[PDB]
Amino acid sequence: SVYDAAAQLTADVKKDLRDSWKVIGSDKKGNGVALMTTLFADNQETIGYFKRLGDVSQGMANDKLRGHSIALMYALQNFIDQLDNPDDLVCVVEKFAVNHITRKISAAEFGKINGPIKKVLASKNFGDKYANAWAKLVAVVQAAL
Amino acid sequence: SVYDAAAQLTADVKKDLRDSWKVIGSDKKGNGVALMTTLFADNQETIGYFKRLGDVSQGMANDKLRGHSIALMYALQNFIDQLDNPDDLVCVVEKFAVNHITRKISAAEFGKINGPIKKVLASKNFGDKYANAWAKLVAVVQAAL
Ligand code: HEM
Ligand code: HEM
Repeated sequence: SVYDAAAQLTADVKKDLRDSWKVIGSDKKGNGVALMTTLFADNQETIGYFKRLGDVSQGMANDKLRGHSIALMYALQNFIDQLDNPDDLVCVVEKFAVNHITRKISAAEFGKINGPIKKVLASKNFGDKYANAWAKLVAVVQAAL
Repeated sequence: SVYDAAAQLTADVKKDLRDSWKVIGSDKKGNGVALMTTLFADNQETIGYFKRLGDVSQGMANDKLRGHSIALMYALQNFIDQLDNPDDLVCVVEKFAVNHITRKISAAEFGKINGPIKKVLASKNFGDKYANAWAKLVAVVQAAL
């Protein structure tokens, strides 16, 4: 199932992913927090999964939120680095899904991160073309949930 | 405390961590697996914590082990990248510790990784100087467990 989803990651998709990541991944703390705060602003219900982070309204200033946001970006860094070898991408994605499955995060719920990604990309001037590429990567993870 | 341990990362310690990581971090899949296989060989008692990975002796051929090993290297990548800002290093370390605390991994248990790191470092021509530098980094995580 995950292998099949990985099949949608074509040469053009992987190229747009790497190109956009070169910019987005250059400021992990800044963009990581931007992603999380956008998620919470657009889909307030998702906050229920993050009680441990405390007062998420503090954004960057919240050490726990900042710490989680940075770690999140290194997962994406991992995914991007494994794009040229489906076997490694798959094992890394499945490894990654384990904890989210335990937290009872469904594929539909996980898909809520697409809006935030689209907006973060746009803030850096990466249009719909890139947004669609990232939706495909997220789709690989969704297949593992 | 983790704050006091983080202050032990002096200028030269940070430099030796970077110089050595530049090499070790070049092959995350290869060195990550070697790191885990060495841990399981020198400390068989830790294998119990990794029941989910299945047959750990298969090494590289074990998809779950390969996935975990890669993820492990990106956590180290994360730590290395945060060396410039103590505040960020701390929040990333505490975030990382959460899951290990949940699995009941004590500071003494975590410290067993020092052996494997020293051996991998040595296999790449990095001696005691570097192994001790990494022990310092590991000690930051230990202070958070
Ligand atoms: C591309 C998007 C995402 C990435 C790359 C990502 C990455 C991560 C990473 C690396 C961790 C830390 C390791 C772990 O405990 O598994 C984590 C933890 C977590 N993730 Fe995800 N995640 C994403 C989206 C989501 C979404 C959409 C939700 C919620 C609806 C979610 C909920 C959680 C929770 C609850 C934790 C634990 C937070 C804490 O208490 O520190 N994740 N995620
Ligand atoms: C250089 C030291 C280490 C690093 C950087 C590291 C890194 C990681 C990472 C990134 C994960 C995946 C995210 C998560 O679930 O928290 C993890 C999982 C885990 N770690 Fe650590 N770890 C280290 C040492 C250890 C040691 C020494 C033990 C136990 C003796 C341990 C036990 C575990 C276990 C049981 C898991 C879950 C494995 C699975 O079910 O896939 N870790 N670790």
